[PDB]
Amino acid sequence: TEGTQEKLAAAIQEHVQDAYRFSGPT
Amino acid sequence: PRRIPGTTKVTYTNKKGRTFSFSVPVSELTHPQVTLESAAGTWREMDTSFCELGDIEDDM
Amino acid sequence: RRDPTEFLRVLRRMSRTTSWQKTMLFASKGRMVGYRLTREHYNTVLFSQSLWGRALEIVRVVRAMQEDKVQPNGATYYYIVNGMGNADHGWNYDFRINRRLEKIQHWRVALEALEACEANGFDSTDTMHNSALITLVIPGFNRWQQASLLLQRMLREDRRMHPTMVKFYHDCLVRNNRPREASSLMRLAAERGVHGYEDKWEADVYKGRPLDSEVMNESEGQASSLAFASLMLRGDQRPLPENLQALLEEETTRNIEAERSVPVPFSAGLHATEINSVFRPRVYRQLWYKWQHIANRYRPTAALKRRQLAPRDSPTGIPGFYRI
RNA sequence: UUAGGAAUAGUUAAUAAUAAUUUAUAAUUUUGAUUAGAUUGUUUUGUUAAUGCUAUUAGAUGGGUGUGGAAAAAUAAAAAAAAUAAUUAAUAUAU
Ligand SMILES: [Mg+2]
Repeated sequence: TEGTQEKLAAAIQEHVQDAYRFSGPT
Repeated sequence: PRRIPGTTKVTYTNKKGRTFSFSVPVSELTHPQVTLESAAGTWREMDTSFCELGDIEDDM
Repeated sequence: RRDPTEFLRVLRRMSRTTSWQKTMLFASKGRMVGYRLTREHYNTVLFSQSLWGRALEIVRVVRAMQEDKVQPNGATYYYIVNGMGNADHGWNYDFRINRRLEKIQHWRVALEALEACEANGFDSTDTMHNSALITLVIPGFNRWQQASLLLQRMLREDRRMHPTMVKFYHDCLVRNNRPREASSLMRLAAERGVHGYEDKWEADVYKGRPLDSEVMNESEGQASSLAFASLMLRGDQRPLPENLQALLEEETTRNIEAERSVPVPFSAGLHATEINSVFRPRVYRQLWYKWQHIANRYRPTAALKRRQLAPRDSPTGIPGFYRI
């Protein structure tokens, strides 16, 4: 119950990297 | 509309001690200085409490 | 977290190239991992929502912008008011397009941004006031009293009328049974030189008649002419006696409501303005942002025919053109 | 049916419910859906030793008018259309 915020931060960071895949190279 | 006076008087004292008025051509601002990243906190905000959205934690 | 300049660089590209859902995903999830969204970040998101006319999304961005205590500029209010005019509305056959636009007071957010524009010191543009009048007037909405007072102060500030605003505001006054306000709108657009209305100029048949609000004020407080001040005469007509004319005025009162209570059997409860009036902005049909097109109806399907852009059994680059 | 295959919805069933204020553990889809692209279909075509490969041009059209049995109605060398108009033949059209 206490380690859900860091897991949420990792999930939103993974979603941000999936959105970073739109940029392509570099 | 209020017209700017243009000239302003400031008091200057000499080395002897005599005081007189420097007349300075001075105009005022017209546009707010919004290009600064720092926020003063004093600006009129927009009300959005009447809008209905999909917030299930709020009321209709 | 990568470079925040790289975070802004992808936000610049998605508002410039792709649709509105990309900037809403990037700025929201980027705010949750810790990217400090500045005014440069919110103006790119608000450019993309103003283009596609996402009225619910503009309210959600301005709620997050006020929570982050970032002050909007004059370019920010330029996207809020012009974005409410580009909202989807209208009626398919019996299907209301964007029925949740009515419960949102998107006409009021466009009016609230106009009040906050002059209160904070910025200068509003001529396309803000023409787009704010459209949101009160569009066929899902019947607000011609507030749109009249907005147009009254628009002429006092010497704004020029947009031809899209005159097309919407004429159809709203005709639908709401106001021919004096509609004949004066055509008379005003012909004198100001609005394009498309220089040939339509109507005579003022209400030249001697007073205002409608002045009659209701006089009726609450010559007494034979006070009760019949609203009655319109040709000049070659005379009133009846006061007991006979008052019995005739109640005859026309019960006869007008008897005709207006009868439904037209193939209208789905709609005026003829509402029939076949589906609206999407200009982005839905192979076009992008232009400043002079405030609330631009998407061009018809006869503009681009298939099999003249690409031959048979070959793909064309129009995925969502013919889909209304 | 798609060289680089994932979700979909004015939604499914019941119903003393025309015109659904209710009930449900609802419905489609990896046995390939919805959307996007291409797109009338069709042992009628062509080829071959070939149950293979390759083509197609009958059509239809929820807001133009609730009229009419039926909207298919803003334009078609016949389908001769309420007195045998003409019915020998060929051009039957340019004219
Ligand atoms: Mg039940």
